[PDB]
Amino acid sequence: TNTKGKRRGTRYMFSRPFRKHGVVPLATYMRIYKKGDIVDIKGMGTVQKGMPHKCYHGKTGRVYNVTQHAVGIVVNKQVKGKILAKRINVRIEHIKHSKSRDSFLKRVKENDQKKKEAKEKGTWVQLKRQPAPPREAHFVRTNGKEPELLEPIPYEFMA
Amino acid sequence: FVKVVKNKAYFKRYQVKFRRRREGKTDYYARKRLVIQDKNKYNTPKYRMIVRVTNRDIICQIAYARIEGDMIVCAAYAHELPKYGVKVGLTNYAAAYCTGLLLARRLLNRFGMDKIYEGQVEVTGDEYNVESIDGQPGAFTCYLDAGLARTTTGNKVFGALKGAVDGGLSIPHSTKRFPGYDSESKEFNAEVHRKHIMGQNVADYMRYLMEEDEDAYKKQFSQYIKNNVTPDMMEEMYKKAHAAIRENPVYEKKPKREVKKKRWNRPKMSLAQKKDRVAQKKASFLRAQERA
Amino acid sequence: TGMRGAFGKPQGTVARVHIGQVIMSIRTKLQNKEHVVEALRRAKFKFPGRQKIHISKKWGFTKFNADEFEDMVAEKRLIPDGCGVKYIPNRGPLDKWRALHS
Amino acid sequence: GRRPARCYRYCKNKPYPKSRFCRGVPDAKIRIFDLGRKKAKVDEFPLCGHMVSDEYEQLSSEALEAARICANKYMVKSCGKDGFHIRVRLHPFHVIRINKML
Amino acid sequence: ENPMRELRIRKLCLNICVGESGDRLTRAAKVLEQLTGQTPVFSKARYTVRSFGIRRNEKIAVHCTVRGAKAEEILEKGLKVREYELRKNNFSDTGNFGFGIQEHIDLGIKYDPSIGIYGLDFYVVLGRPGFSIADKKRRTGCIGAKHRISKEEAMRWFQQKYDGIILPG
RNA sequence: GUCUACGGCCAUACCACCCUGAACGCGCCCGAUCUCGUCUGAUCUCGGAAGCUAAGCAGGGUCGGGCCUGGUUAGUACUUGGAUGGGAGACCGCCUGGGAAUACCGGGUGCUGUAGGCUU
RNA sequence: CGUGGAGCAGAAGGGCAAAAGCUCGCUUGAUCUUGAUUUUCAGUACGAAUACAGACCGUGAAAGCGGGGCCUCACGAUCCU
RNA sequence: GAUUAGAGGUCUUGGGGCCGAAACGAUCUCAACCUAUUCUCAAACUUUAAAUGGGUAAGAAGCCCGGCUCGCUGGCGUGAG
Repeated sequence: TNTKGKRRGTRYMFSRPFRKHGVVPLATYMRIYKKGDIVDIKGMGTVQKGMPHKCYHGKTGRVYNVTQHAVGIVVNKQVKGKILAKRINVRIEHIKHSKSRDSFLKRVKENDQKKKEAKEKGTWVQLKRQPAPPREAHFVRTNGKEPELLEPIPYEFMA
Repeated sequence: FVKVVKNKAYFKRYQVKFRRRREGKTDYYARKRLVIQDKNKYNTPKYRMIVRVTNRDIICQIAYARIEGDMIVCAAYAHELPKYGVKVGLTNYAAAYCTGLLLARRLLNRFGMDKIYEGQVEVTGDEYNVESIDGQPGAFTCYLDAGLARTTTGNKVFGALKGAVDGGLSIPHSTKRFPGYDSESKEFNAEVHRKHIMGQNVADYMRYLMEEDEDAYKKQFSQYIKNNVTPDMMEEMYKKAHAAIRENPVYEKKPKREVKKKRWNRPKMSLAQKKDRVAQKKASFLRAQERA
Repeated sequence: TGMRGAFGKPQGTVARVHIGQVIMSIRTKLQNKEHVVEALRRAKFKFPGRQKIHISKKWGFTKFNADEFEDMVAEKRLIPDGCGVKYIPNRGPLDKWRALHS
Repeated sequence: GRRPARCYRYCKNKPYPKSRFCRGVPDAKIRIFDLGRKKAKVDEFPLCGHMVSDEYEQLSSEALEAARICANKYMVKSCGKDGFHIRVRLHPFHVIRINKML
Repeated sequence: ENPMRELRIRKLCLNICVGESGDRLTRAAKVLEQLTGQTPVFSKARYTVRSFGIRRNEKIAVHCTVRGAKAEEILEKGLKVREYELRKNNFSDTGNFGFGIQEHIDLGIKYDPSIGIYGLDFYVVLGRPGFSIADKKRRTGCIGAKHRISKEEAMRWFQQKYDGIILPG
């Protein structure tokens, strides 16, 4: 019902989960963020200075500015049917890395190593990620018994 | 009548403080603001000059911040001074100063910064500034790391500071707490500071006991006689220690003896042992009760 | 009232049932099998709609089941205390009381 | 004042409590939920007779009172005065509004 | 055995709650000063109770704490009044006991009309070496679980040391 | 084996109680002239090193509570999608896919980076 | 004994336990000056807020923190004076 | 936060007591206050916690190399170009 309010409906969102109401563990401060690696935005509550707005709680986008102790972030805000590439500032206590890209980078390293090894052996293996194919034709050994007879349970009443 | 608070509910809703913050050895409010560097530089370490003084020893360390642990750049304790001739004096302000000097010159030598960047043996009221470059050393600044928060005018946590700076570390500090200043005088003379650095006050305490009560003197200063200490050398052995420290502040660590391999404590109990011990404790005493 | 801001105010107080709820449990001596349902069937005529009646497979208002309950009591894992019976697991620190007399 | 439970039968709203925000609710007509020899030990009455509701609806406290009395009179008639323990196991907490019209 | 566990004096807390505000407490503080020999301090009120004649911050009581040799000095000097006698209930749940006394002249000060008739309390806290471990700053824990004292374990010290006996009541 | 300083995870690390102690390692502990601050050298601070491991601390014990992790709870509750499926309604069955949480019964009870000792 | 059961100017929600509460000590960063961004949306302004930069400063040993209130409300165009 | 019920036990009071004197005394007791349980709840409660949901990535704007510039950051380095 209500309209504009900088934090509406964030009673549970910014809430420092269900036991960790303590001070900020320092590793989140001590992590190294650089220009152009994919962070993601999850707002804390204890910081009290520099929160992303609740529209950006969960979205994730590139990082392009690095201040003393707060980074700028480019994220895609949904609005009426256009999609905006908006830029914000966030104190570094609300951001964290996102394994989404890091896993891709690891599999890039294995792809390139495999390509080099194909150079060495002359054989063209299949490079990454053929999707999940249907099952193969296999023999199920039944030595041990004849299969169990399975039969419906008659009704009973447990109120 | 009686209401309890340590119940299943209260434990279920408990919240455990940090390890250090819980056993009471660290303040994180200080640490967070003290040992992180701005994200503009991303990896320029923020060296800390840890100082911590026990009831039997003084420890100066140079560390910094890493995602896993805290890399100790260097360490120097106050119980090793017999290498340099400081026998008695373990948590004296003079001992702290000498330990700080040891750490400073040790660090500069490890970096090859000892042929330059000498402080001074004698009194001072200041640090020593230098000029900074790339590729070759220009300076070395480590931010002080005191105790939890406690300091008043004249503490050895400042004594180690004075030792380090007189050894040649650029450290942000305006000296309004070293022994040698009083809040009402508002101007420090630093001659009293040299007196504390060389322990001349300790010498006066010795003399005060000497001409008051030999019994009380010995009962306060026993090991001093056993070392055969004189108040006369207590202002010069320190100086020659200040020479020896800058003569060679590099550590020469020791061997290790073979292991007796068997003891500190009580290896934990096996599962079957823990599962049949209750069986015995029930059944055996049970058959005894039924004997009765 | 005139709908210009209509919103009711408290009146009466009801309870919400669920398919499979238990609106009334009567406990008595087994001899009263045909008094229990005979009487209880009247409530079917005071409540709205239809409510199946039923005879429990349990000893009483206990969590438990058919009368192996009393065997378990003999084993002392169930302690008769109050309108219900108190459960006892084999956990707990009384590994000397269970010795002295279980 | 009739307002027969026809109107307020179906469950149709977010469950109100007697809350800090709804004040002055009329007290549920039914108040005491245990009748008969309710001090009995468990070993006495080995029979529990239930009653399950087969419709998703609302039951009115007034109705609960009438039902409990009607089911207690008969079973006093048959079993006696210390022969049972009738325990209503349902509680009216969901209040309902009434919009007075001019 | 060994001085490991020996009970020893921890503190003696003495105070006066004059229940007014003017010169009365000003003279009471003087009485405590003459007795102990060190300047005492004052406690105001926390709440307001018109029923007793106090308001928030009402400057009510004068108190002080004593440690070391003077503790036994004053303890015995007062206990001569009761000539070494207390009661069971006077030993609290942590072996620290109390008793109040009505006047001040049998504590060796002459009746001074410039002052009045003042009475003062006496609450003694016993202890062992190694209770201060729970008031430190460098690192802090408990006093342990079996390193403590209780009512009977303070009665032992009272009966042995000052010979005072205890009346069932 | 294990301790010391700084830590990262911040309960498999907490709490309770009993037992055990591989230096002077931490610490208790003895004093207050110097520095400092309190009503109290209790705290803080300083100077010490006679005894002490009684305590903290470390390790262990607990048919311990707690906590973490498994089962049973259950393919139940629940729901994306479908119908000219039933029911007067309240609700409900089915096709298709997803799929929980108590009660209850198991197991576990700190790991570890860094710089520094010792084998009492 | 004491896991926030209290206090944080006020509604409620969030947040806090060597603090963001309580007591002291010192002080005016409640100041001067461009641009950027968030907040409502036409992605106009006002309001409010975010993070940097250039000056003068404050406190603290210092690391740092501070450009109003612990965060979410507490306020205003052309013309004219 | 609301709420039924029994129990097991001392305590703070009360009904009338008694003792004979106050006794909540042994008898009580009735409540209260605990301690284990017990029946039913929450749009403005919550330890748990789905289905359908919202973001990002799934390679040349990439990866590996080599050398300069930087009035910035400063052990030596960093990062940025």
